[PDB]
Amino acid sequence: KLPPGWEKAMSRSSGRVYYFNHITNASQWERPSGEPARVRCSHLLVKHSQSRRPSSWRQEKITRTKEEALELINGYIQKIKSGEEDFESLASQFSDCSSAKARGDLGAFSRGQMQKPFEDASFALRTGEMSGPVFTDSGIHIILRTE
Ligand SMILES: Cc1noc(C)c1CO
Repeated sequence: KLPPGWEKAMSRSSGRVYYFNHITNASQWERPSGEPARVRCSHLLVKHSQSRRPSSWRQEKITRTKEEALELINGYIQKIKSGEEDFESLASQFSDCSSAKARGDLGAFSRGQMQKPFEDASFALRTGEMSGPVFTDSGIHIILRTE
């Protein structure tokens, strides 16, 4: 009925239908319409104390909980979607990845090279589309597919 990984859902506050992708954790009101060898993505990573390496250029010892990191991620998603902030601006300032200095850009990549939840979300995103929170051993990501 719908593109890969989409399902209908119902808003608990408005009762209106919306669409949720269980691979990207994206959600949207409008019905989704609709794979390449390679995709190009940017990301904003928020690490937590159970990240594989709980350190980054922002903090020598990263101590925030997983729950706290998800709250930060959710707040960045809100500001990106409202247009108060740009994805790139937030990634440059607050991503716990070395790619922050490149506005979050990771370049292009194939299947097999990235951690699996990140890879699957990246390839299920359409060009220009942004993920919801994506969980990996590194932490929690917001992913933007650019190509
Ligand atoms: C937008 C934006 N994203 O990253 C940087 C750096 C800028 C400019 O303020």
